[PDB]
Amino acid sequence: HRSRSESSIESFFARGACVTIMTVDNPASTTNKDKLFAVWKITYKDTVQLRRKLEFFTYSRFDMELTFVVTANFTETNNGHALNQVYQIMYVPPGAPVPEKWDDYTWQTSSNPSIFYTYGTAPARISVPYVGISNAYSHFYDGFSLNDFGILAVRVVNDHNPTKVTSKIRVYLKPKHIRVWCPRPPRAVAYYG
Amino acid sequence: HRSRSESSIESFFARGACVTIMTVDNPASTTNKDKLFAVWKITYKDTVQLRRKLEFFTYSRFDMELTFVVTANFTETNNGHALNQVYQIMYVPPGAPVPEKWDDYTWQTSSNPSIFYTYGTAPARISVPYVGISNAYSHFYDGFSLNDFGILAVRVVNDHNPTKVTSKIRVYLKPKHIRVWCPRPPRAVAYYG
Amino acid sequence: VLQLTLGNSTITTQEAANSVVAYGRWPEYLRQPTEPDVAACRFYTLDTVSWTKESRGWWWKLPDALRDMGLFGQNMYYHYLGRSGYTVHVQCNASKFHQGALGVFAVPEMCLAGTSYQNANPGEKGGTFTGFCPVDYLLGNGTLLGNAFVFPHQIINLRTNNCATLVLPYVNSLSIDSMVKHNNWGIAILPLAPLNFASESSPEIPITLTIAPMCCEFNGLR
Amino acid sequence: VLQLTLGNSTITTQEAANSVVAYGRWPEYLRQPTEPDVAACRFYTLDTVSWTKESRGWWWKLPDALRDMGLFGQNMYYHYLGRSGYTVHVQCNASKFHQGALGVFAVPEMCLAGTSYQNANPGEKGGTFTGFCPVDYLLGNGTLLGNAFVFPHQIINLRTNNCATLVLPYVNSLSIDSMVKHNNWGIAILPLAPLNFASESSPEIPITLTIAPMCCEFNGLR
Amino acid sequence: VLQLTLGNSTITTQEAANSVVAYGRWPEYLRQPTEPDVAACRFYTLDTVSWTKESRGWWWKLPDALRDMGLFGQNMYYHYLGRSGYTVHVQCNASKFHQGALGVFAVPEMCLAGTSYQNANPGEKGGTFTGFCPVDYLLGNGTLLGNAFVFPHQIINLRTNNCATLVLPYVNSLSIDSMVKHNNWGIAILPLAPLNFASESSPEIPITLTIAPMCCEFNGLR
Amino acid sequence: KKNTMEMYRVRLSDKPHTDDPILCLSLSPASDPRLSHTMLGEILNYYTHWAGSLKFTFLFCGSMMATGKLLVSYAPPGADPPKKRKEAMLGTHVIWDIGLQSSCTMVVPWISNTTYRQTIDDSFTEGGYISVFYQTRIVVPLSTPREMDILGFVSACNDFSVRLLRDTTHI
Repeated sequence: HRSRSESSIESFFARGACVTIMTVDNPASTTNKDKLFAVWKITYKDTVQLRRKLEFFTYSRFDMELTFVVTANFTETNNGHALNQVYQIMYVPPGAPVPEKWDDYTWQTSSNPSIFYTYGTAPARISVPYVGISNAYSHFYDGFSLNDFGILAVRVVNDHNPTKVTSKIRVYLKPKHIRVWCPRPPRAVAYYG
Repeated sequence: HRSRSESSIESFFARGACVTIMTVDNPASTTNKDKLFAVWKITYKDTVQLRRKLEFFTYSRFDMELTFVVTANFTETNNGHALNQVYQIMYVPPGAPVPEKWDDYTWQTSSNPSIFYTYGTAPARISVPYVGISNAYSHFYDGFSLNDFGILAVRVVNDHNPTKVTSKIRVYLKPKHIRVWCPRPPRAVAYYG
Repeated sequence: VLQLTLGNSTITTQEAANSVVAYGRWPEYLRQPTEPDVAACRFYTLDTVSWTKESRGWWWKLPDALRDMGLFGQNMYYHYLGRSGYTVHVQCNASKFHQGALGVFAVPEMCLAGTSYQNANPGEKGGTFTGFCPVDYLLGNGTLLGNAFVFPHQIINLRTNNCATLVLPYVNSLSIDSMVKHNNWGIAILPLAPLNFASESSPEIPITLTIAPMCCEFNGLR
Repeated sequence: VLQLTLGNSTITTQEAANSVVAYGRWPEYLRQPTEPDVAACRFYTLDTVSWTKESRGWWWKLPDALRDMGLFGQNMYYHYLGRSGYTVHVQCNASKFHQGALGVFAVPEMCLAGTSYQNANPGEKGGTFTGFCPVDYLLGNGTLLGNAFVFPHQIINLRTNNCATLVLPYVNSLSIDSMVKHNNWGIAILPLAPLNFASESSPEIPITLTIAPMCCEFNGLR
Repeated sequence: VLQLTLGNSTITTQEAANSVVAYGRWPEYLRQPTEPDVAACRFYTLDTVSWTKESRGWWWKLPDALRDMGLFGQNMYYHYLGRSGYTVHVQCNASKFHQGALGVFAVPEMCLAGTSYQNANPGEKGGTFTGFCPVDYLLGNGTLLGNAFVFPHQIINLRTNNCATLVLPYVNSLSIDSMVKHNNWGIAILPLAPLNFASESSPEIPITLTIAPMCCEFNGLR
Repeated sequence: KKNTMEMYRVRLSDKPHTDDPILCLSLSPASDPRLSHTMLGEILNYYTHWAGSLKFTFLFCGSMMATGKLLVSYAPPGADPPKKRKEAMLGTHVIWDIGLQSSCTMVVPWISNTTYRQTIDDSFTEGGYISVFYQTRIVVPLSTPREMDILGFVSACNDFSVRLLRDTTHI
């Protein structure tokens, strides 16, 4: 058993993994639809690698070190110039109300922590702790009335912009301090798409 | 023997040396070919200085402190403007599958470590450790069925760009903690081109 | 022949040698609720099932099996929260001339799939796999069955031992929970090697489950 | 006159004074496999070669030379992995009136070049350099031959000593390896100063290699 | 169930209770030759034979049986002289409903008769008696078979024990001898009571010989 | 048989007794399709390198009355697999008497030049060949079904380890 570490649960799970690509737009007054802000309920059940790894086991606890990689681009060739934008990356915790408009009350709310990421700087980062009501995240639950990790909402803070600027935000979830319980037969790659 | 250090194996080998110039393009929707991403199997067998130095000896171990110097430029005179790009510099370890498309599954894979280098910042850097299956890299191997250090893949993360932006990435390999074994007659500079 | 007893119940075990404790943790009370260990902790022997050649498997949920079962079933309705470990004796009494094997798999959170409560909760009669009815070699979820042997389990190979015993601790995300809603454990008995027997012998051997709820404790009684 | 012995073999050495150990490391067992030091560790004397005036050099690989050589050759086929050091006595017995010199170079990983297995592996007869056949003063790879004296080596200068001895330890990236595939060592004998002799003397002196595999150990026998 | 081992071989014995040592002398090395007790001393299990109702008997010579058997067969060809004791396990695995008996007779100098080498030496397949083929109740030489029980022997009576074990020391006029020429021992298995079985049971039970050469030692290797 | 219950059972009839083995399982634990899908193989599909030993276990799921002998051979790396019972016997083997012990374990050992082995080799079968032959055809009493089934299990031993994670799961 030569230093079995590499297959330890930490080494196994704790890896940066893109879980979503959230696209937002600049509040240009031309015809911009409700794409002015993006919303995404934190969930592993869309990414297959992390899902398949977690579903080896029945229960789990883990902190969550989300990292945000924002990249923008002018939409049309009317580039000209446009000042460095700022992005509000709000992490709506569990059970809290999610935004609905660009400038809903939720964006100013004290509760919801928020990053103000300036473009062209180092990637933003928060560390959500274990936000479970249970003492462990249940991946399989034979019972009656899924777990909540929160929502991530993203918008451009700037307002009166002449040129449209699309921007994609890659969320890089790295589960941290994982503990897991009750191994299981791994589901097959076949049935995830 | 006045402080023979300067000819020690560390002092001899451990020097920054450009091993490749990888060229990538911006994902402009005009006619951009599969140059959208660049791939390069890490290998000293192309650079002559480092090759000739290593082939003094038969076997070796060394960590590898790659450094990346990215430099871009607008292709045509339709410059106008374009926002600061971000580059994904993925280091595919040995035995892992190499990317084939711009957005292959490999780019999101947890295994492959990846840098997200923003333009106009300090040069990116990783330190690959010794990734040999053997207990030493063999430069000459009289035997039947070359060693693997990995692949470096590079792409621009931005998507809807109006202007094309070429970009070259200089990889500056600096072998670190070198140990070598079994000296040999040095090959002549003559037969490398 | 070890004759076991729990109050007003008694069982005839061969001997408790091949007894598997799931996850090496014996059932324990919580280290706050009442503990009706008076008479609810007894052997509830379910209605036997007949293993023919064509059988694909059987399954029960726990404690949904013991829902109409006397005091435990009562406790588990008139209290709001409860937790219970179990001792599942699967006795499968056959002659020396029958042959086959059974994999007895205790499954945490055995969410099956072919959805509704009455459908996912067969009670005391249990359900059966099929080649609704989940897929046998999947346990509903698209699993390869060999991998199933990660679960706390035991083989009943008719040539050798003819009975298994699984001691299940309380497995749940929570310290205590509503039993009427949520089945912690799940038992699946699948025939690994199919039944076969000599020419005019008994053509369907029986299988009997005996479930002693260990270390049960409930709160709060309405 | 030192008469050396290894089981069912015996050798007549002048005396083991001018004996070069390669890289100052004596062959050692690994500090897990079997060690057939019983009878495989003996002197295997290859078929002598004739050094005429026109000779450019000779070469053998190790252990490809000792592939058809009895127990070592057997061990080295029916096991999967092995490792072996060697003792190469190059005796070159000539009169007092012949003159010349031989550079005997033990070469780690002696990849030669003018490519295929049968071609890179001559066996017991060995191969020969040429001015395929690799270039003598290159050893195939485009080397200047003087530089060759970095290799573990010994000169056989006929005026003085007429025999060399090279004690080779196991050199490889791995601790143990398949011998059928991969030749760790390589011996090249090149005439530094060409042969010459008095008028009607013996016009071609012989050269004889005696290879004792030291500290050999193999795994796993099929 | 005693699981015996000799290097790269393993055997599943019931238990070594009914084990007959021939002439009360355990195999011993000679109180001068080499002793390859390294790997030649292992279990060589011959090709099973089917005992039908009509069978009259079987026989093997020793060490002619173990002539193509790996290292012992090698040793016994490339050396000139050798001697070896043996351990012959005759396992005869049948159900509880077969009946019969086998006399297993180890015979010194078992010169049979109905003459030539290939004829008197069947190798690993063995030969068979008949009512050429020697006479069963004679063992070729005009013997009454009951008297055969002077030989070192053991009965395999299917109702009771289903396997015999014979530990044979080296019996010969000489201290050591050529094994390629001269078979010291001889094994004859004759069915004393004929096979019979219930109506539609297995109509031919198998018999398996496992021969461990004990205390073998050889001289001189060519 | 695949993707059913039947793909795990090896049937032992008393049909014409041929020397070719009951089964021969190559131990390329991730490359061999059979061992690829075991939990061992599942975890090894997540790693570039591995080392250590593998315990196999064969379980007889036939009649309590049945008797006979199966020879469980293990050819080491490089060795082409045995084709006949004798070849297998001369190598490493275990004679397994069905009557006496109803299961049979065998810990294949660790043998490799490198400290580890790749899980996607150069398309080159090496190492294991776990063969199972009949030494004796199976004996059964009265009207007992001559067709039995044996199951096969596999697990990494304690010494086993992996390294250099390699996620490949994708859509």
